[PDB]
Amino acid sequence: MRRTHYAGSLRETHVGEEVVLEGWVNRRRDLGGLIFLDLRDREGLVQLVAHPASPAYATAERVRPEWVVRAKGLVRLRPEPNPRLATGRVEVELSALEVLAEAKTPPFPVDAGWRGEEEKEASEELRLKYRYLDLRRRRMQENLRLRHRVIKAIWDFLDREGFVQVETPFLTKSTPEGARDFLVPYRHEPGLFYALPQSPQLFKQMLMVAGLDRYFQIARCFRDEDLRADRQPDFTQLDLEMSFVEVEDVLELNERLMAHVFREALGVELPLPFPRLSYEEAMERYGSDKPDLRFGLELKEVGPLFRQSGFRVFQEAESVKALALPKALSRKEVAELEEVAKRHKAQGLAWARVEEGGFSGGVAKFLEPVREALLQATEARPGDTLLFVAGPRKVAATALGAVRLRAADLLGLKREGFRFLWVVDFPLLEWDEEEEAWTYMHHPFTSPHPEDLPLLEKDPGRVRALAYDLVLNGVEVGGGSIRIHDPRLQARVFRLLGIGEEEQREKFGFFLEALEYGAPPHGGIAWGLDRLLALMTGSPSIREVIAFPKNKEGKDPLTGAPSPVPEEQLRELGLMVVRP
Amino acid sequence: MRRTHYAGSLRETHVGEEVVLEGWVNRRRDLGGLIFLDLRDREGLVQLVAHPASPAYATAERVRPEWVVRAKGLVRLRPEPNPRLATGRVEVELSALEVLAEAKTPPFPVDAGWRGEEEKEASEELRLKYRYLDLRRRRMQENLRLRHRVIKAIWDFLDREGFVQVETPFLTKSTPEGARDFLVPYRHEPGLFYALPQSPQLFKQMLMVAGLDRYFQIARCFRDEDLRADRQPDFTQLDLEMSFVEVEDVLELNERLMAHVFREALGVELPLPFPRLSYEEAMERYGSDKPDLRFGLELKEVGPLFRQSGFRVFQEAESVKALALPKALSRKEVAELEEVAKRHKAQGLAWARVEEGGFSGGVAKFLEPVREALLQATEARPGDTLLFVAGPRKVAATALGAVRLRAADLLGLKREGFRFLWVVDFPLLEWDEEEEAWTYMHHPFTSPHPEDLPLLEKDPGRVRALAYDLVLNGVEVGGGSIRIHDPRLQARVFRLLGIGEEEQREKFGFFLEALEYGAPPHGGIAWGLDRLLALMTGSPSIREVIAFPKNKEGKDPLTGAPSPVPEEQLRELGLMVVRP
Repeated sequence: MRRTHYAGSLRETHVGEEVVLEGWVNRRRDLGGLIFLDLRDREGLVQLVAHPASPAYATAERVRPEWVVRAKGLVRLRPEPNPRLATGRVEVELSALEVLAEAKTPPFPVDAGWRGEEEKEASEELRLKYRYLDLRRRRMQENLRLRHRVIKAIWDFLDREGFVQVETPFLTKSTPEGARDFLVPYRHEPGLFYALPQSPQLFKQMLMVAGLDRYFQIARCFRDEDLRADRQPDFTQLDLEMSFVEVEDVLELNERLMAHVFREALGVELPLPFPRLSYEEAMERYGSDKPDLRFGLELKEVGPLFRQSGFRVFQEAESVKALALPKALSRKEVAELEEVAKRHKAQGLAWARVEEGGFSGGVAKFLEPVREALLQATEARPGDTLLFVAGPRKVAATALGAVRLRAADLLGLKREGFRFLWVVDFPLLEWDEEEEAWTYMHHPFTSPHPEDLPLLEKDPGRVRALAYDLVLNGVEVGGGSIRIHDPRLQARVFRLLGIGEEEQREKFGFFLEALEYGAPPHGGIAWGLDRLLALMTGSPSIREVIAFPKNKEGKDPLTGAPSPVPEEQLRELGLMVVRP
Repeated sequence: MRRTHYAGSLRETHVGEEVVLEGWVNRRRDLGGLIFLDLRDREGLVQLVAHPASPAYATAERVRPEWVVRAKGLVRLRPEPNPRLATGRVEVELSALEVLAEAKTPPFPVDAGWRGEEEKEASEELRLKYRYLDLRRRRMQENLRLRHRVIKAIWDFLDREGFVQVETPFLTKSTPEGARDFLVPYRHEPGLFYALPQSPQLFKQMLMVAGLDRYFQIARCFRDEDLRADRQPDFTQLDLEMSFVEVEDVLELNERLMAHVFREALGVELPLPFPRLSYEEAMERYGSDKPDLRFGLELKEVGPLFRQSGFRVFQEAESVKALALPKALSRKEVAELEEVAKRHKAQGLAWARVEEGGFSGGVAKFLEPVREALLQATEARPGDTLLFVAGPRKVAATALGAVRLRAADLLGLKREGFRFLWVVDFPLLEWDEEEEAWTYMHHPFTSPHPEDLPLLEKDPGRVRALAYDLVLNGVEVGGGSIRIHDPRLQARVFRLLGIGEEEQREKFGFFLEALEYGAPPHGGIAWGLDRLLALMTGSPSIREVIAFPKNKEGKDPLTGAPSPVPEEQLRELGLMVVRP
């Protein structure tokens, strides 16, 4: 019974051996008094040959796709090799064939991928309703095995660096603010509920208070958000925390971990260290806090070059950002880019073509008086097209930032490879507008920069935080920060945020007390593992790297779960349905 | 700033080096113009010495227990070595000392364990309320680090054997029967709920149907049970499933996995293979389906020796089980054992002492007529005490089985080491009594023994299942079985269990359809990881091997979760509180 080899493992070196294989029939071909069966298992395909003189011929004649069988035979060299199958040089002459399970016709084909051919994927609702058949496809199994390899690589590296894996609670306390929590009724007392964790944040910080120098966990997180932007009700994160560290210790450890993961999983060598850009530098050069560095097209400030002369729009604005495109755009291409600029509420997009010794179209006449100085600042050459956005420094950068991205598509620029970078020095507080007090941009426990400590009172506007974001190809894959370990500083901060000393004792009471027993300096980070895997695989959605995901409504077509429960089961919990 | 070494890592080989250490003050001793501070971190303790001539003396004079500090000094040999501390041969002459965080007085001491001293534990409610301080104790950290090592060992071994780790859903469908499910309200539609998983059972079987030859996962399971028998609302299991296997392939793989874990984690060598006992053999020899093999005291059937003579009680009973204790019991010891026997509803405990050439006390007079035959069957010698339990074969065995265990305590027998064993050949159906149809003893998907297939109709009484339990020192740590992969056989089984073809389509509908697309033979097992860890560590409860557990009422003293939620938050979910 026991198989001798995986079907897709057979090679020219097995010629002459007697083998026993078990798997699925990928395809059957009757070539006239000769039946060929392509047997499949996780490692690949192998051609089986049944001749009329073989005792297995009768059974080979009744087999259909997806039937599970056990085959016995002699491995022999193929009269003609198939250059695209790892087992292409051999075939198995059958001596026996037995059916272990029959199968009805699948709603969609799963055989093409295994031949190296392109597949026609069925609608996603069908794939999800029959996920166990979708998971038989080569590409899906490659994604799941890659996810295994990545997590194993993470364990090998962190175990080697002294990190202790700690499992955190799933039934915790609900919090009045943040994101909406998923709740769990406490049977023994109506009105009491557990909440599923949005993140292990407080627990990993308490593990640092406990003296576990360094921790990690592949943690499942749950957030009941009105998400349609390709997000799942629950997702996976690599969670990590360390003690007695400064920002640089965290970044260096993560760069080395990430290079290890890519080397082991994809066999790709990443250059270290990763570039590091401050929030301000990223906004000015790329118009975004999550820059895509796979192409250039850097933004240039040219506002100074315009106030000595005089072109209305270009001077009432404190900033004039320019972008030099290596192509002569058409009127339709310009109009499309202008739409993008306006979406990010910018009054308009100005343009001009760069010809030999002069400009053409758009605002060309206003550029001639500064031609020389402009060509240097922008480094534009004949044939290029200049685009401008004038207005508030933040609006101009953000708007042109969006144009730069859309421009990469129209021009069909080559965006390949993996470009990682750290964005650091973010501000501590967010846009609280003009009525009253500020709010946090990261999380209440994020440490403000030490040298900026004093400014915390007189000008909390430009006080930076010790926070960092990890971005890959224009996408945020992770983020973290150095935490506040001083109970008094935490308060001083809570003074600014305007959170009452009665509200703190309600939403963070147990944690604030922990800080009074000697908390060491500490900090960490969390990676969106599903998102990282989707980018590593070039998948269009994180649903391609999760075995059994939910659809866009948060429902599960396979199990039909969000389902009704017996009225008495709810009554047992002391609950009744109403409206919402 | 950065430390040069972990405090507890210093050795005689570091003498002469300048070091920077960071940690907690475990204890301070003022020896008169000389202050000694024991600095602690995850690796252990180091003695720091501050002299009046040192710039660090002033600070050393104000430090208290649990304060976090950074110390700089020169390592030097100790004038007197401390033989019980890994760093006992050295000490650090301080040149500098800085306070990073002060700490108030802890509710209970955490310093003794680090010195090797016996530790005085506080009430469990206090330990849980201040779990981050409890976790500073040496024994708690040893437990957590051991848990890390065991899980890493499992990943190494299974990855090497070709298993693919797959993460399963946490939000699934609720099922009308089994154990009570924890529910999660579906916001977008009142009356709809997700259920937390009781086990990944159906998902790992669908992963076999998908063609992933072998899978594993360290899975979190949730069961809303009225548990007080040292059980948590959620627990962890090592979950594993394999394709194209027979019972023996699963047992062998698990024995090698377990031997690997014990060797890597504890440095203990387990003898393979593990003994295998059938359910019947285990019940007859030890009176239990989870036998403790750390000692003998095997049960003996002696009922046959009594029907030719005639002692009332000993004949109306189909069974008379005997146990020979290597000690002359007192009347109090006998009375205590009789209580245990009655607990497991047995009418009573008969006894007699074995003297030289005869019996004494109890039912001695009725034993004399069979003395020779009895002494052979029981192998009893002078000085031993014979115990008997007469009645239904099942009651006698179970009752005396309990007596054997309690007897091990009274006699103070030595029960040390780790004795693993497999209990196999369990029956397929349970005690459905005399009114109607049977019920399952394992799970609906457990495969009945093949050779017993026919008896499934005419005498389903003695049809065995392909199920197996893994036992360690009298405790069940795991269990699994070969699954049914034939949709027709599954039905045939459902015929016996009496489950309607409409109820199946409601509780297993999606899964029954999966079996029709070609399911391969498969089977697996699940280990109660928390229970295994508690046994490996000699812990009295699984709460000692879980970082943040719940108390006996399923509540969390640390966070105070089960908590009430705003009336409007519930209304948002379309729910209102009632009673229970």
